[PDB]
Amino acid sequence: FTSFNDESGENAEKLLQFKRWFWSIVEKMSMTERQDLVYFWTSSPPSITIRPPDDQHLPTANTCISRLYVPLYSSKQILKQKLLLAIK
Repeated sequence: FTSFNDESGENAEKLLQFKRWFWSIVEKMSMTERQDLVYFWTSSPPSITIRPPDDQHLPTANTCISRLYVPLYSSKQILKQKLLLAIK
């Protein structure tokens, strides 16, 4: 039920690819990682804004509205790394 807001400036094939990468990573998360993710995103134990690409910046959240911000990373590996690093 999560909606995406495209604020990335990037092309549709890149956006679609990134969306696939993201859900793939979330699918493979452990129960502890998923709990850490939901807490990070929502502050409880709907949407994602995809920002322009920046491989040195971590994902952040506006928890008041349950909005995760994630830069459109250049690889699946970088996405996984920075998402796991952000939520822990």
